Amino acid sequence: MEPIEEATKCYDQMLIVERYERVISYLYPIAQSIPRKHGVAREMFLKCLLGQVELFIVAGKSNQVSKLYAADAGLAMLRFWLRFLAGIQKPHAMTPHQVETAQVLIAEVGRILGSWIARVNR
Amino acid sequence: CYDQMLIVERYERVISYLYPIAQSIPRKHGVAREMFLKCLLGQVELFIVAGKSNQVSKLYAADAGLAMLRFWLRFLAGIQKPHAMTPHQVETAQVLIAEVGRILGSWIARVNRK
Amino acid sequence: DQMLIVERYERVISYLYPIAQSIPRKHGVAREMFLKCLLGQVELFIVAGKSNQVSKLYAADAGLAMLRFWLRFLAGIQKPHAMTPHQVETAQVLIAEVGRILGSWIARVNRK
Amino acid sequence: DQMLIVERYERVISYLYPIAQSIPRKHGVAREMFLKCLLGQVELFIVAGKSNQVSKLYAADAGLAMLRFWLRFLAGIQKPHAMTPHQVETAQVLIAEVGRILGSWIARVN
Amino acid sequence: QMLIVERYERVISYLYPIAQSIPRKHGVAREMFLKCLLGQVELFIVAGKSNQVSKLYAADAGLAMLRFWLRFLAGIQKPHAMTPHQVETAQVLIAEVGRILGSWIARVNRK
Amino acid sequence: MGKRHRNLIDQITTWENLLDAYRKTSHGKRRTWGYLEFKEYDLANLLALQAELKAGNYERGPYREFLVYEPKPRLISALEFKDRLVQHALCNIVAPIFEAGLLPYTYACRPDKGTHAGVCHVQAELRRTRATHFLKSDFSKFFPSIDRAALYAMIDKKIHCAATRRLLRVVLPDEGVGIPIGSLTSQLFANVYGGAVDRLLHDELKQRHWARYMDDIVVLGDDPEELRAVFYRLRDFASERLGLKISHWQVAPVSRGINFLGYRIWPTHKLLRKSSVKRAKRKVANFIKHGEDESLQRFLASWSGHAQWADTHNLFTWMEEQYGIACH
RNA sequence: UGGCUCUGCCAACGCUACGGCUUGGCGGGCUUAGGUGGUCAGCCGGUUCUGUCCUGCUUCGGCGAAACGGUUCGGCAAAACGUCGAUUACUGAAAAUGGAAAGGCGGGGCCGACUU
RNA sequence: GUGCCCAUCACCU
RNA sequence: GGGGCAGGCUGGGA
Repeated sequence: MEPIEEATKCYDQMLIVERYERVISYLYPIAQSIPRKHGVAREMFLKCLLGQVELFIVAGKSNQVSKLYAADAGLAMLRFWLRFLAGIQKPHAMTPHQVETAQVLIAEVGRILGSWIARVNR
Repeated sequence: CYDQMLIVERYERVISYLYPIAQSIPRKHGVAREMFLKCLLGQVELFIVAGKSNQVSKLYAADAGLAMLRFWLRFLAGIQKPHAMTPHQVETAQVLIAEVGRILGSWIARVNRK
Repeated sequence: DQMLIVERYERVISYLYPIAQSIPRKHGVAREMFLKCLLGQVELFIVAGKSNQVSKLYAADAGLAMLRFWLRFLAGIQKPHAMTPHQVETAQVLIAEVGRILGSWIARVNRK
Repeated sequence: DQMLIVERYERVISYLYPIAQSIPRKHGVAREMFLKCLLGQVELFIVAGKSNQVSKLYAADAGLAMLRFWLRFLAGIQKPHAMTPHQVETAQVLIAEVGRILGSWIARVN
Repeated sequence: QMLIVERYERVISYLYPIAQSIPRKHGVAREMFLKCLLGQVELFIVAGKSNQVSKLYAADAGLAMLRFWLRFLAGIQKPHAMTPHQVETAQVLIAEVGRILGSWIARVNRK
Repeated sequence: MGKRHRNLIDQITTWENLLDAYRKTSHGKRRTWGYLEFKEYDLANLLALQAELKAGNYERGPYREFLVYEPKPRLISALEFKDRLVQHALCNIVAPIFEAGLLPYTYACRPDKGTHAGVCHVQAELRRTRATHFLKSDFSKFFPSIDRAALYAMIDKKIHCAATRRLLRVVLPDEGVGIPIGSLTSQLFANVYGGAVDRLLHDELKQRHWARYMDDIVVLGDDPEELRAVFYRLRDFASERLGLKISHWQVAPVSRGINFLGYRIWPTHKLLRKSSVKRAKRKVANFIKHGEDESLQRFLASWSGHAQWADTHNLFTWMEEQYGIACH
């Protein structure tokens, strides 16, 4: 059947997105739980959470390491959003466990991204 | 420019299929919807810019957009709150995006083969 | 020129914006995206008139091509066709006029 | 300097933002886009002054020109009138003031 | 210098409750203020990674844009005005981040 | 059910079953190039795989044959995700119609029966019946001796579907000896194949106190002579019928421990195999002298579960004496 | 999802092209799999230091001998399940992607006891 | 590389 | 002394 082959098949991009889809699969439900108010913060968190996939994907389909650091900056920005939803949002948005849990998932994507950046930098 | 007109016409079928799905996504998944719509309708501009130039990097950014569109299918299938793309709709869309990926793949090879 | 291109694109907006405003509520998000492509393409022309590097001159051409896709989308893919094929003919001739200035503009900058 | 243009462009906002808010929801995208071009052109000036590239001052000039487009567009945007030609006239005067400062800024850099 | 972000997290901690309050009336300004406030982390984060003064001047411009937002939201009228206390007691928080940013920019400029 | 089974490629290629096969094939492989290249257009790849199966045009991708050498050199041949998916699609409809007939005392690659259910059955069936002796056998190269011809006399005594039989004969050609070890289809067929000696223990030979894990076969008894006769009968059968040579075998008294499935299993206690102990010991040690002492806690908690059944404390003390770290 | 390019009401920052718009209320309509491990199929040794057992029967060849998991204990094993019967009978040109059973063997299953 | 069983992690019934 | 089990302690294959 030879699976449909996209052009520019980057494992690091495929692996990092599959692993970052776990961050989304975890953070998106609790992004959606952020109440009516805090909706701009949720919209911006969701554009940082869901929009990080595009950062990874564009980084994979690129011979530019610049796209890979932009993916790292977005993952760093997603780590801020965890600090924001927990420690700045009013009701709570993200419980410290949900934070602790997401910080584990984002660290997995950060570990793949750091190896990805290192592999390309060499 | 045969491939650019062909790739868009074939991507129009992805939009023709996914836009009604993208319009049906409940407001709850509003950001995901608006981002999916900007990824669906915005992939045209990726193809347009790819044809407007000769840089294979622009055709790779078109591949990244198609990959991002395939993520959206996976993502909107996954979201269980309200709900969006049914698994059948991911199946049918991935078939349409595959033909868009097929033409883009032959397009990338044409440019890489001068 | 740089305002000559916008003055002609004003006619595209003056034509397409009432059509974009006719798109029903159901396709509000596509209308918002169409309107940000229609109204936002002025900025693409304007930013190309200031910094005359050909970079944003092709981005303005890509935006015009994206606006031509929106004509196809609004009257081809938008299932309640929110645009009539005639409107996709006069608006394409309005876009073709601003495309002619953009083409001559591309040539004038890439001449030397 | 970025502080002078922003202070003078704050007068454009102080005038246009109530006008921009008065744009009917019908013209909501045009309104929200005009408001993001009104507020948001501050950032163009600020980035141009908090740095120096001349491209940023062209980006600030492009934003000012985009704001002038919005006044011409919102003036007779459709039947739901957004901006009166006098409001356009009055705003264009304030934007001309910030356009003159931007032009002298561009000249002093060049 | 990622004390910048930790110190700016207090600016957000201060300037975010007053943005989740800007009513729908001033919604565009709120969405843009929140994208300027919460999006300034990205400016600092991209500057911490890049260690380029371009990405630091962008972070300085964002803080200046955040200072504009204080001056705009002050003169927004009605019960939804950012109270003049708040504009002062947030320019203090932004000045803290501005002083760390200034030492940042100087540290990079004077290598 | 009632014998036959003559329409299986309809179920094998159902989208609801291929989705199960897709899920099963991806389970744990979601960091591999196979899944990530497949996951891109997964339901479109499932559509061209369904229409390759349902149409009769599935050709199994070539085994990439490496030799893993870890416990002993084994020519482990891996398969593409598309091929591992088709095997999962087969072994979702074909497995439970073989694993149904497997006597209950086979504990390999079956739902609800495993490495542990075996060590508990040997030891339980050691306590009850009060077995005095036991026969433990093992088939030489089991997977590289399964006849792949007499096997397709058991896979063709239950499939009956002229199309599934051909999908099974594209996964595993019905030719010469050698079932690829490292395939889902293979564990089943090997379990099915080894199930022939189960029926020669349980049906013929009337041995009721036994246990087979794939190729390992424990047969508790009472005379070390009846168990030796049972083995001779078992070996003569598995050789003249199945072409499986017996590597090791022993009719020992229940005293020497039944080395079954990583547990030396007496009736009363049940330790671990020293190999598993030493492998984990050196693995913790290598991990130590490589630079990981936080994933070790994850492993230690894991291996503390595999060893909570065994009466261990013959490693946790050792490792507390080598490094001082608090295991338990 | 702080919606609605959506309406009625009433307001009043305001803006009005004087129509309204905006904005605020106020009704109403629209809006189980998973991940990561680990097991085990799946080693061969060598060596004594050890700890602890065992070292007999004998036919004379060899065979030997070294506190519970509900891993529970009874009762059943009719049924269902399994398997052989059987891709048999039987129908039909043909088993052709129809298809038994009498039985036989099981314990997988069942029944209670007690415990989980 | 394969599954079975198990442990943990995530997650709501 | 010889054997059985278990704990080590090491060679290889890793």
